[PDB]
Amino acid sequence: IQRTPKIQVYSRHPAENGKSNFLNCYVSGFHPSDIEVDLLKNGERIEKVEHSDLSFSKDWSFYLLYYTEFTPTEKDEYACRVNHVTLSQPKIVKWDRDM
Amino acid sequence: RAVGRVADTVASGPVNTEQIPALTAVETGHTSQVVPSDTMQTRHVINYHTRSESSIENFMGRAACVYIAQYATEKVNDELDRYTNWEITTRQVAQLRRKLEMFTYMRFDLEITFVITSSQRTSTTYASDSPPLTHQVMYVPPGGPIPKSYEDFAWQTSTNPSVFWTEGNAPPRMSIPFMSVGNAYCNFYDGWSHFSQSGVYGYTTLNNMGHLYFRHVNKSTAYPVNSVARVYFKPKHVKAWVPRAPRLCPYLKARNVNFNVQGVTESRNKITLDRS
Amino acid sequence: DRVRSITLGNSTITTQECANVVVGYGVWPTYLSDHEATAVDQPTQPDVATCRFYTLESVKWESSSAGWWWKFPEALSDMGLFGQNMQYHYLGRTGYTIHVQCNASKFHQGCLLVVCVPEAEMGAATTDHAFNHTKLSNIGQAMEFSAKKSTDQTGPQTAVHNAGMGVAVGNLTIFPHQWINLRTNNSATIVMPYINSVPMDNMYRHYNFTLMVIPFAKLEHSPQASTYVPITVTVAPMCAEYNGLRLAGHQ
Amino acid sequence: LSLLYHLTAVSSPAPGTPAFWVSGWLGPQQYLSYNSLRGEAEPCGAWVWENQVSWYWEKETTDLRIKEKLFLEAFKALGGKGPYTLQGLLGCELGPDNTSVPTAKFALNGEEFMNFDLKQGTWGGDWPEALAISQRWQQQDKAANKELTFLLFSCPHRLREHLERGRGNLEWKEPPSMRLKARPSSPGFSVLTCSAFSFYPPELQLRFLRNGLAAGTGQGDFGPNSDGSFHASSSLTVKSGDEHHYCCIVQHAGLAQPLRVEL
Amino acid sequence: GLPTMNTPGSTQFLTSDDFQSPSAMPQFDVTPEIQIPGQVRNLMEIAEVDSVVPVNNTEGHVNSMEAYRIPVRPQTSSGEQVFGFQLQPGHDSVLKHTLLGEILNYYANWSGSMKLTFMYCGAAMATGKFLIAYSPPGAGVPGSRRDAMLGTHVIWDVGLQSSCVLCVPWISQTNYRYVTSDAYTDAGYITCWYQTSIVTPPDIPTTSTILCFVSACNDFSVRLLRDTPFITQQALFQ
Amino acid sequence: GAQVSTQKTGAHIIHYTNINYYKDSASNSLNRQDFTQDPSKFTEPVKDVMIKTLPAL
Repeated sequence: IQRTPKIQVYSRHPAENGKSNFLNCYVSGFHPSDIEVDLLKNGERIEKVEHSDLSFSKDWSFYLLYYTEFTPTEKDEYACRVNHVTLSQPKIVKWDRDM
Repeated sequence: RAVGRVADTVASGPVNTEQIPALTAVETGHTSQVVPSDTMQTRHVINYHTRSESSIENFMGRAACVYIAQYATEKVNDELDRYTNWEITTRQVAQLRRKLEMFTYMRFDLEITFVITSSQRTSTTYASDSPPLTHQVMYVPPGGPIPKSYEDFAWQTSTNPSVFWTEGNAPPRMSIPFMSVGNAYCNFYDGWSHFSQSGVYGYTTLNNMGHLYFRHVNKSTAYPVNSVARVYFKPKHVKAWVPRAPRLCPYLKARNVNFNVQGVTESRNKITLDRS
Repeated sequence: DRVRSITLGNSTITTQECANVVVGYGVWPTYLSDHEATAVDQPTQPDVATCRFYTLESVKWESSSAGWWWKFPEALSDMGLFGQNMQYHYLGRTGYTIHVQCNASKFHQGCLLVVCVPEAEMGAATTDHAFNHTKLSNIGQAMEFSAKKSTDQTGPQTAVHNAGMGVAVGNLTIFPHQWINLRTNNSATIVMPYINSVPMDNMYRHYNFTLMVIPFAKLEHSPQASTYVPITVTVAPMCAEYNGLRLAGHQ
Repeated sequence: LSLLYHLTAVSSPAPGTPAFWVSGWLGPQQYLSYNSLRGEAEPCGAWVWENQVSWYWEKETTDLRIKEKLFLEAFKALGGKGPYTLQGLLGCELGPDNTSVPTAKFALNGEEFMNFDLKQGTWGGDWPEALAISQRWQQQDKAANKELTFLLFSCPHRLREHLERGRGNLEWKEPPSMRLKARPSSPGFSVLTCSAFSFYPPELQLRFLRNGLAAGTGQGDFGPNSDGSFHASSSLTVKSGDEHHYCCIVQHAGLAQPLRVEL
Repeated sequence: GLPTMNTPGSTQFLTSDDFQSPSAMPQFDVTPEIQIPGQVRNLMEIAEVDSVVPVNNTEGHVNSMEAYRIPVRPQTSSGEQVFGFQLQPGHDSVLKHTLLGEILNYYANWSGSMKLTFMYCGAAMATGKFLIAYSPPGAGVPGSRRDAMLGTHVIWDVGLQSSCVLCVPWISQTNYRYVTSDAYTDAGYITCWYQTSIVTPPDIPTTSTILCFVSACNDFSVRLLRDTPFITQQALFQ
Repeated sequence: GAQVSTQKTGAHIIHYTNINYYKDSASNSLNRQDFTQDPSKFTEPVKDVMIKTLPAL
């Protein structure tokens, strides 16, 4: 009666530099009552992050999309940090520019 | 003497005895049988009263309303649809429920009578010639296929007992035998439904009498009417067991026995009486 | 006379200040007859392993106590082989012999009312909310009433002047009952037969009857007297028999 | 294509969050949102791009106030101390040409436990928690007839009201952007990736080949985006040599050929 | 066919008739009845069972168990009044919610004699005597114990047998009385007075408790069914 | 069948005829004339019999 989520980090547009891109972070396969998703820029909390409508898949497991309006360059490395009732420490997943 | 007649009073005189009829012990859980010819001097009085009005047959044998079903000849809302249903229960009116809650297990036949009245719904005009309405009351046992809507396959009543009644005649009436699967209707049930002591709690787990579906046989009218079918139950051939104490706090729900707390009785000023 | 000795199985309850022995509705507990039974398999009948006096835990009577209740057969769910036969069997059928006992003194005063209510279906503490089963009755813990109303979210309504059933508590005397008056009485013994609409019944989903002990005249004494008077309940099944043997329950 | 509702109600919600919320999905993308903190249903500005004048959206709002009370009167005949998250799947799918097939499933604590029947009963399950809610829900005497006329009469008529209204969303053919990149790894192997970005149809089968022979599909991942578009990924630990021959033969529903991409 | 003639009263629904009707489910096999203990064949069997009378219902005591406890204590001067109420067993606030009053309130006429049992619940060392009197309704309420000894009464001595029964006899000019009482069929007054006092040895609490008990004798009778003025509703209970 | 039975009259031509017409016992009229009773189950539920004129204890 307990599930551990799965983080999938990816971008909407290909990472063409200069213009703003969208980092769509996908959390799926989790059954708490409450989950806390946080988007990060090298340890800096992004203030303005837009929330999608929280829903569930066909197997009664929730999924939620978080995204930001980020500018991809070489030095701008990003991460997703999620908080659960199962995992004590918030799980680190580093965003790779190739996906 | 005949049965049902109350007992007479024998003539008593002055006594000065070792016998103490007036003294007893309540602690033994036993009602004293002290007739008035024990604590005073009485005359011989031939009592002629009977207890006919107080037997379980005559106490219950008067027909009481149990449901008020409403259904129109034109959909207005889900509530005023072309058809309506009713889960058969005697726990929705407050008059008949308090009588049947005086006994724990009852066993009786039934006699169901419908008083059906239609009234023409409020519109901007009412001038229409209509033929007399025909109502259908279909009784669905537990497990039967229910009608989804009007013009259903299931209104053909291939095995379900039904009644058809045209307005203006006498009210319909059919008799229902004793219907339970046990050996008496459980008016109360201090227990749960599932074996893990969870689920629903109370008397609703046993009494599955079935449903009852109402509709108009006529396809349509010129202007919509609203029919109301009151259902009357009369218990006949009644046996009862284990008399409960009569309920004091008024009811709140139909599936529960829940209540707010109340006084034991009404109040008064003081415990004494103070006139001359 | 005032003394009475009760022997069942390998136990024996004696008393020297007894009122009498009220017995149900005049019916002694027997076994099930051949012209009434439904289940076709041979019933088991352990006559002395389960028909004996089990003694529950004692409760403290205070001057502010409202009352107590136990629910049967669920109150004896672990007392010996009566508990084990309830788990390995689907059906069961029994009568009881409830012997409540409370001695104080000739200097204390008070009055108890001991009732066995068949199927005391209790209302809820807050309405529009069904309650837990562990607030109705634990296995042997004496569930108790309260003076004022109860505002529990998941419990029964324990206002003692309505007796949990929405009924006047003064009218609880048509159920088989006795009184423990500390002036005269010392114990109260009730024999209850099997009362149900079905000849046998499962012993976990259904409480057959509820024993209630309600103090009407409150306990008063001098401050120098014995402050602690206990009440002890001693229940003995009678003519127990079971059917439908399967694995250990009770889910 | 199918209309679906994703009902969820929690017993003790986190503060600042709704205790009940709806997500309506016309097939694979969302069209309807609702909660308790604002008390009305709104579009996402995605499917209709119009405002219906109190004849279409005003009845969807009143419909889900009924579903909120049924989903908040549930604990309320649950007598456990633990919190409860009640879930519900509601809607219908289209049949061969007519005669839509409905569906109605519910889940308590992430496990399916009841499902409104079709004949009798109106709700049912073998779980002890399923009979408690089902007896509680039909106590309001009309909610059981409300959903009987819902699944068979209104939402299939709403579906044929939607079967010819919005056909531009049923032709979303976006061929994706496909960029073969690579990373290094442990000595002896390399890690290859081929990815696809921001495509509308939900079908994409991407695999890896050695020279002209199939070498595997990899670990295929999926995720939608903020605009009705999706995303795919596929990785494999491959050899540190022969990276100039691994080809990605992959079709699409917005494409008529399985286009080859290069390193 | 047969020449008939429909009398007045055809096609009516008198709710308390006695007619046959066609069964809806023909040839139904009912389940066999068994020997369930405790059968009721008459409601007067219920009304012959005692139930404790809430005599101390002065507000706010109806919201506790103190409504049943009638206090007695050692007096200074004798001949005081313990309690008292009118004998309206379906209309008086003291009696109309006991087990007798709930049966009586389904009917409109009642007849017969009544019992009143008084169980003294004090200590086992306390001793007292009481005068429990009934007064027929001619002259008004007895204002003293001197006025109460002229009626039907019994002098109770406490001891081992811890309860005395006052048996209220049926004295009336009519064969029946109305349940909802009126002026014509008044039934009288029940008072109870200190005969001597309560005398106790030291180290015993002062206030004690008497429990009343009302029931019906073996010549009780009811008549003319009705509904009770106790239970109300505004809508059907969902 | 012609179950002629007596009528309910007062105290100090009175018969009535009844014919059952249906093939079920549950279609009959009520049994209004059975006044048999015993209150000893509820007033005297005691094992040892208690004589009225004796001490109870």
